[PDB]
Amino acid sequence: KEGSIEIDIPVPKYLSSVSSQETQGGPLAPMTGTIEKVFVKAGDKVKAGDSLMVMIAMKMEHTIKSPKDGTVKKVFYREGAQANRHTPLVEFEEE
Amino acid sequence: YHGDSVASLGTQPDLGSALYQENYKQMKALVNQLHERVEHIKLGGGEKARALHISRGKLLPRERIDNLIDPGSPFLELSQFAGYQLYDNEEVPGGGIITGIGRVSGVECMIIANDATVKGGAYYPVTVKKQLRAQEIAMQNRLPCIYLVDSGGAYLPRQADVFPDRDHFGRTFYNQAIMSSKNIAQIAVVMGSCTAGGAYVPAMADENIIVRKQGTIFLAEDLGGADLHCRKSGVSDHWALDDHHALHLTRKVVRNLNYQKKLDVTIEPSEEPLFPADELYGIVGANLKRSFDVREVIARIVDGSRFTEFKAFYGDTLVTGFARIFGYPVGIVGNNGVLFSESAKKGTHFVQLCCQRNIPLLFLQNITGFMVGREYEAEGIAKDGAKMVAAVACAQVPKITLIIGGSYGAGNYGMCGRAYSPRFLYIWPNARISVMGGEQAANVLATITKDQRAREGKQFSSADEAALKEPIIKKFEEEGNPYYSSARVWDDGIIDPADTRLVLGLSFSAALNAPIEKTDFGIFRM
Amino acid sequence: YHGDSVASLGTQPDLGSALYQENYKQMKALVNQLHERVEHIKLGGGEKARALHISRGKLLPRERIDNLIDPGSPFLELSQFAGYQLYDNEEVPGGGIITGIGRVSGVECMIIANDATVKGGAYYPVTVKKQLRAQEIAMQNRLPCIYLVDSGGAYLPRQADVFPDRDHFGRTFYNQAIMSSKNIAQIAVVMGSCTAGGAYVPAMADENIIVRKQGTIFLAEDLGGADLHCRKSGVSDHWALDDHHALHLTRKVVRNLNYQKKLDVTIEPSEEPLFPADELYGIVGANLKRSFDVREVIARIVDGSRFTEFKAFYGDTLVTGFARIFGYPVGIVGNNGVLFSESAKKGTHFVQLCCQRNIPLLFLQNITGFMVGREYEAEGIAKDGAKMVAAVACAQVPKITLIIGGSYGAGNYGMCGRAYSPRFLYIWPNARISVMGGEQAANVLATITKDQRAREGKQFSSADEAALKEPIIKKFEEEGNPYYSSARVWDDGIIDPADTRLVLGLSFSAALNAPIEKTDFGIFRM
Amino acid sequence: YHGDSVASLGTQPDLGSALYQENYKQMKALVNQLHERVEHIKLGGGEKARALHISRGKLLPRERIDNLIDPGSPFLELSQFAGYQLYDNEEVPGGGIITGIGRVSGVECMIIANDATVKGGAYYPVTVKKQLRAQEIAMQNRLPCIYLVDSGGAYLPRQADVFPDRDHFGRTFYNQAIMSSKNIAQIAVVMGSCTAGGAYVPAMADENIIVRKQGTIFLAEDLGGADLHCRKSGVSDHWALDDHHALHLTRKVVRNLNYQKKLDVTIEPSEEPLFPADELYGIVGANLKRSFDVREVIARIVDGSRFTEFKAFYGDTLVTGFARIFGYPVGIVGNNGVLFSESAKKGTHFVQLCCQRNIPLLFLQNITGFMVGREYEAEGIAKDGAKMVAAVACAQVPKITLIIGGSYGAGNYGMCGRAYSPRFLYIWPNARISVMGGEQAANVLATITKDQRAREGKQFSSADEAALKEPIIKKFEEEGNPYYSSARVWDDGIIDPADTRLVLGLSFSAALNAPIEKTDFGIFRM
Ligand SMILES: O=CCCCC[C@@H]1SC[C@@H]2NC(=O)N[C@@H]21
Repeated sequence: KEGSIEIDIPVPKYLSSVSSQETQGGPLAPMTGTIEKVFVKAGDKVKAGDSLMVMIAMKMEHTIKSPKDGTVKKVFYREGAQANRHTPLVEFEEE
Repeated sequence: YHGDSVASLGTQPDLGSALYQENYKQMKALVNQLHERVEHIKLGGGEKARALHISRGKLLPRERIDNLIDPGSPFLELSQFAGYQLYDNEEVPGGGIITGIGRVSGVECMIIANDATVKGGAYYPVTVKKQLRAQEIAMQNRLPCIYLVDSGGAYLPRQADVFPDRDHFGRTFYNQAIMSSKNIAQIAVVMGSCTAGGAYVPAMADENIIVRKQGTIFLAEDLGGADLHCRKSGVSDHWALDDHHALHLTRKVVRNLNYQKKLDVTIEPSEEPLFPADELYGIVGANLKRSFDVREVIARIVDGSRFTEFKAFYGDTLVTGFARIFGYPVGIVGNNGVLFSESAKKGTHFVQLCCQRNIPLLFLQNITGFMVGREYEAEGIAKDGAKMVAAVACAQVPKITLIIGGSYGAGNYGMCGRAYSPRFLYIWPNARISVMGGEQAANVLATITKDQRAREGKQFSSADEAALKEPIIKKFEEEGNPYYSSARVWDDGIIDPADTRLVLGLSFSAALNAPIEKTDFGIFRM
Repeated sequence: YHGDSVASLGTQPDLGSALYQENYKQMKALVNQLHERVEHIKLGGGEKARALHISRGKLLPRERIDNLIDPGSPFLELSQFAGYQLYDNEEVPGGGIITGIGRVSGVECMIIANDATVKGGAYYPVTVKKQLRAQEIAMQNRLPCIYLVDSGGAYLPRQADVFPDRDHFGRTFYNQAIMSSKNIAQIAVVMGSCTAGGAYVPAMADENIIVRKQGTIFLAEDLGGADLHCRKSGVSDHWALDDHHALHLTRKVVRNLNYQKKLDVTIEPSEEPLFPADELYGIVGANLKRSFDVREVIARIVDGSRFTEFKAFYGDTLVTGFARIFGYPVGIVGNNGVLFSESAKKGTHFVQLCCQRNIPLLFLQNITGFMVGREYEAEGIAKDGAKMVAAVACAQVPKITLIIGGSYGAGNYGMCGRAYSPRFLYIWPNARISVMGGEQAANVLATITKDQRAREGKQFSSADEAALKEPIIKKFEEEGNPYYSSARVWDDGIIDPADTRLVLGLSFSAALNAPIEKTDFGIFRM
Repeated sequence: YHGDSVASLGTQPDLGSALYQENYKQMKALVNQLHERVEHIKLGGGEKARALHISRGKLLPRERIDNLIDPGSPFLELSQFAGYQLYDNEEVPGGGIITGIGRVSGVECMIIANDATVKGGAYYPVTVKKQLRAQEIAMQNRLPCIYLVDSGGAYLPRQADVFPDRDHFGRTFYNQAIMSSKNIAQIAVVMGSCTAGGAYVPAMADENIIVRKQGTIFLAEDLGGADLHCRKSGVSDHWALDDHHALHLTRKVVRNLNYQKKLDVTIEPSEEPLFPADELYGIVGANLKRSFDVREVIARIVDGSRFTEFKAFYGDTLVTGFARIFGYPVGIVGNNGVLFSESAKKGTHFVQLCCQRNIPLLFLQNITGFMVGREYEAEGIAKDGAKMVAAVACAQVPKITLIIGGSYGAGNYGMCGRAYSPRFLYIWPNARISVMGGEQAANVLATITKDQRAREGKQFSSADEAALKEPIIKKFEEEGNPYYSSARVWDDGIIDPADTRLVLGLSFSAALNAPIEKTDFGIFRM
C-alpha cells in the first residue's frame, strides 16, 4: 500500500545467448498499419535519423527512422501496402 | 531441486527465404503423396470384397481394431506399405495383414489381424514376414499378442517362400510357444475360417475365443469351428455370438492378466517443443545433396527443446546429447556430416555412458554421399568405425532408429541399422538406402571398364561410358526409394515428419514394458 | 495403529546446582575454543594468498562449494582440523583440502576440493589421507564424487610419505576406477592447474569439466588444459567460461545421473527431543572422572525422547535400546560404566537383533579409567569382550560412532572404534583416547622400575618415582587431546554437543543411500 | 594335440665380454651382501636372549616353523627385512615377527609367529604392519592362518602408532573375524605368554591350542593360560604338554579342515628354462643407466623358454606375451624402455585378454629415468597412461609384480605398484623407487631457485647451484635403496635373481587357492 517496487535479478552471461543476432533490419512497424510514404529507393545512402517510411495505424502517424548510417540493400514494402506489426521494413547492406 | 534455468536448442527459420519456400513445397508434396496412398491401402481388397465381407455379418478388419482398443486411444500401425508393388500383377494392400500396438483394458498389446478382403486372407511371403516382425516386436517388449484370425491359408503358387525355411510360416508357431513360456500372454480370436495349418494358431494360444457361426477351425461348420470345437473338442475357451461379442470378451480376457506396468527409468513432466514441427518441411526438404543442422530436427521433437550436448567441439560431424521425450530420458545420436575417426570414438564413448545409466538410445541416420570426398584415407575410418559397430550391437538399452536422410554402406551399421535389432526403425518420405550412392557406383563401374578396355586397346568412348552409367543410376534410384524399402519389411513404416515426436513417444512408451538389462560388451580394440 | 502412549526418557537437570553451573562453564569454554579455531582455519592460506587467488579470476574454494550445492542446503564438512599443528613449522589449514557431503540437484554427493591458497594446493601426507578417507566414505555409501581440482602436485620434501605405499597418492586413482566400475559417478572439474600426476584425475573421471583460461592438464595453457585438451586431445567433456559457469555445468551433469534414492528402512514422522540440547553442557562437563547417565544424552537427541531399553536390569553398565532420529530407526549402544561379562553378553545379543532387522547402529563411547578397579579379574572380561568385538566387526548395518568421553584399550574395539569401519566417527571436544589412561601407565612404569631397582638394591626413592611418573602423564595428555587425534584423520570431526542431533541426522541420511546387506557372522565362542 | 614344435626365447650371452664380467661381479656382491644380512637377522634377539628362551623349555621361533610344516617342504618367508634400521637406536630383527607360507598336512597355510627373543615379543609399529600384510595375503588367497602366539604386548613408547588407527593393532582382530566368517580357518597356538589385548587372539580363533606350563592368556599361570583357561574358563580347545606336542596337535587340526584344493586354470607339464638363471647376474648388473632386453629375463624363468609375444612390433618399449611357469599359464608385462602412447594402448589391450581368459598376470617393472627425454610432450602420455592404470586396477586375475629395475612416478602405477593390490610384490637387490629419479629432482629444484634468484637479481652462481643439488641427490639415493623400502613393508621381500623362478612358482601356486572371479571394468576413455 506504500507503493510498488521492481527489482531485477542479474542474468548470467552463459544463459544469455552469446553472440545474439546483432544486425536489425530497420525499425519494425510500431503496429499493423497502411504505409503512407516511402522515402528510400532500392539503393540509397542514409544516416541515423533519416526517415525511411511513414505508417498510419488506427489513425496515428508513425515515422520510421534509419537505425544506422549503412546504405539500404532493399525495401520489403511499397506505398499503400499494409505492414503487420514487427515485420522487417528495410534491408541494410552487410558492412 | 529442478528449478535451474537452462539453454534451449533451435532457431527461427527464415520463412521468406527461397530455400525454405522450395524445401517446404517439395516435402509437402511427398507427405501428400504418402497420405493418399495410405487412403487407398485403407480400403483393402475393394468395394466388392468389402461388400461380400459385410454381407456375412462380419466386421471389417479395421473396424475390429477400433472396437478392440480403448475408446479414443491412439493406434500405432506398423508396416502399412508391406507388399506395395512387391508382386508383379497382384495388389496386396498392406500385405493382407494389419499389425500395430494399441491399448486394451489399459494394457499395451500387439494386435495382428488378417485382412480377409485381401485375397481371401491368404498368406503371401510378405504376409509371413510382416507377422514375424510383429511377433519379434512383441517379444522384445513383452507385449501381449492378440490374433484376430481370419485367414485362407498359404498361397500355393509361392509355397517355397512361405513353408520351408526358419523364417517361414513355421516360425509363427515357434514364436507363440516361446512367448507363452515367458508369460507373454497369447490370445487368439477366431473371427472367420481357420484353414489347414492355421488351426494351430487357436490351439497354441493361452486363451482362445471363437465366433458361433463364422468361426471354423480344422487341420465347414461341422468339421471345425463347430459347437464341436467349442464343447465336444474343447479347443475353444470362450464362445461368442458375433464379432462385437468376441471383441468384448477379448477385453475381459486382457483385464484378467494380472499385469501392471513398472518403469525402470526416472520420469519428469512432459513439455512441448518450443518450435512448430511442420517447420521441418522447410528445414529438411527433399534434396539429399543439401545439408542441414540435425540440431534443428532435435529442437523440434524433445521436451522444451532442451538438449545437453556431449563433446560438442570434438568430432563435430556427429551430435550426441541427453534430452527427454514425453518425460522419458533419451540419448540422441545423429549424423551431421561425414563420419571421421573422432566421430566414431565420440559415439563409442557416448553409447557406453547411456548403457551404464540405462538410458534409451535414439539414432537419427543421415549419412553423406562420397561426391565431396573420394577416399579421404578411409583406412583410418575402418579402424575406428568398428568400435562403434561393436558398442552399438552389444547395447541392451532400448534402441530406436529414424532415417531422416541417406543410409549408405557401413555408416548404416554404425548408426544401428535394421541388422542391429533396434526396437523400431522408421524412415522419412525423403530417404534413400543403398550399398553406396548411385553416382559412386557408376564411377566404379566406369573405371573398371575403361581400364579393361585399355588392355584390349579398344577405345571406350565418352559416349560409351555414359551409356554404361545410365542404367546403373536408374537401378539405384529405384531400389533406394522409401517405398521399395518399406514394401519389403526393412522398416516399420514411413512417417510424416510432423508426426515424428508422437511416433517416438508411443514407441518408447511401448519399449519400456520390458525391464532394462545390464549391458555386456566385447573387447574394445583400443 | 500407532496411537499408543509411551514413556519418555530424560529428567530436568538442577540448573541451580553448583555442579551444573561448573560443568556448563567448562564445556562452554571448550565449544568457544573450537569455534574460533575453525574461524581461523576458514581463512585458509591467508589474506595475501586469498587476494592473489581472486586476482586471477578464480573463486575461493569455499565459495565454490556454496555455489555448487543446492540453495540453502546444509553442508556436512569432514575433518576440518586435519593437519592442525601436525607439521613442526608449516601451517596447513584443513590439510589443504576441503571435503564434505552436500546436496547437488537433489542428490547427496561427496565434494573434494583442493584449497589452492594453502601451499599452492600441494599434497601433504595428511592431504592424501583426508582425500582417501572421503573416497572411502563415498564408496561405502554410494555417494557420487565431485572433484574440484586445483592442485600443485606432491610435496617433494615429504615424498616418501605420499607416493609409494598402498594408502599413498596412488590409491586415489585406484578408488576412482573402482567406484566407476560400480556405477558411482565420478565427476571432475579442473578449475585450476592440474600438475604432473594430477592430470590423471580429470582423465579417470566418468565426466569432466575444464575452465577455459585457468585450467591446465599435463602429465602452461598450450601444453595442457588447452583448447587442445578440450578439442584436439579430447580429454575434456565440457568447456566452461569461468568458475561460475563450471559449477552450473556440474549441477546439470549430476541431474543426468538417472539416480533416485530408495530407502530400505521403515520411516515415521520426525519429532524434536523433549529437552534442550544445550543442557548437555551442564550434564556432561569436561571432567572425565565424574560420571553421568548416558540416558540423559540419549533423551536429548532422539525423536520425542522416546527410548525402548533392552535388558535394562542386566549388565546395567551398558545401555541398549531402540529409538528414532529424524524418523530413521536406530539401535543405540552406550557405555554407563566399566564393561563386565554381562555387559558384553548383553551387547552381543543386541547387535544380533539389529542385524537381523536391518536397523542402523549408533555407538556412544565413554569408557572408564582403571583408578576405581585395578584388575577385577579382567581374565573373565577377555573371554566375553571378544564376543562383542566379533559381532560388531561382522555387522553389515550402517554404524556410526560418537566418542562423548574416554576411549581406552580394548573397550575402544568393542564399541566400534576406527579400526572397525563405522560409516562415520565423531568426537566431542572433551574426549580422550589412548592405549590406557595416563595414570595407569605411570603406575605400571613405576612398578617395573621399583622392582628392577630392588634387584640392584639401589633405592628407588619416593622422589625418584615421582620424577619418573611426570613425563609419562604429560605425554599421554598431549597425545589424547581431541585436537591431536583430529589433526591426524582418526575421526571425521570434532562436533559441538548441541549439534549432535543434526550431525547424526545428516550422517544417517547419507548412509542410507546404499542398500543394507545381509550380515554373516563368524563362530560365536559360547 | 600338443606336438607342435615352437620357437624359444633367449640367447647365449658373451661370457668373455667385459660388460658381462663387470655386471656379474657387481650383482654377485649385492647378492652376497643380501645373504649375510639375512644370516644376522636369522639370529633374532641374540645369544643371551636365545639362551634364555631355550632355558624355559621353549623352542626357538624358526625351529617351531620347521617342525610345523611338512618334512622337507619349502617355506616362503615374507618381509625378512621389516624393521631393518627403521628405528634409530633399536635393532628389531625381522620386526619381531616371522611370517610366511608353508605346507601343513598338505595344505598351504599362512604362518604368523611372534619372535619372543626380539624385545620380548613386543609389538612395534612395523610389527603390526607386517602381521596385517600377512593377513591380507591369507584372505586374498584363502589361506588358513596359524598364529604361533608368544608376545609381550604393545610397545608403549610408540603407542600412538600401534593402537588407534584403522590399520593399527585393532585391525588384527577385525581380520580374524572376517576370515572366520568366510570359512578361512583361524588357528591359534599359545606357546608363551599372551599379554593384555593379545588374549583376544586365542579367543577369536576357530580352534585354539595352549601349552600346559608356558602358555598364559589374560586380558601368571593362575591368572591365565591356567588349567583354568583350558578347563574352568574353556578358552582352550586343546591342551599340549610342550612345544613339540602343540605343533603335532596343530597338524592334526589342519588335517580336519575338510579342504581340498581345486584349480580353475589349465595345467601342462612343467619344464625347466633353457638357460641358466645365474646368467641374469651378467645380463642385468647393478647399473640402472645401462639397458637390457627384458626378453632375456623372461627366457630364463618360463617353462622351456617358450614365449608367445603379443603385438611385438607395436609399442616395442613394452613386452607382452603368454608363457607358463611350473605349468601355470601366465601373461607377462615387462618394460623395455620409456612408456609411449602405443605402449599404454598395447598394455590395455593385453590386460583385457588375460582377464577374459582368467589368466594370471605377472609384471616386470623396470621404468627409465628422464635423462634421455626431458618432456617428449608427456601430455600425450597422460591421456593414454590412465587407460592402463584403470585396466590394471580392475583386473581380478591374480597379479604378481617384480621390480627388476627402477620404479618412478606414474610408471609405477601403470605397472601394478603396491597401491594396486598385487597378490605379491618382490624386488631385486638392484632396484630403486622414488617419485622421480634423483637427478631430475635436482634439476627441477635448480630451475626454481635460479629463476627466483633472477627476480631478486641476486646471482645464483654455478657453485651455488651445485651446493643446492648435492643434498637432494643424496636423499633420493638413500630413500630409494632396496633396503629402505623393504625395511618398511612396501614389498614382500628382496629376492636373489637366481631364485626368481622358484619364488614366482611358489607365489602363483598359493594364489590359485582362491577361485578366479569375473572382471568388471569401468569406462574406457577412448
Ligand atoms: O474517419 C474517421 C473519423 C475521424 C476522421 C474523420 C475526419 S475529421 C475531419 C473530416 N471531417 C469529418 O466530418 N470527417 C473527417
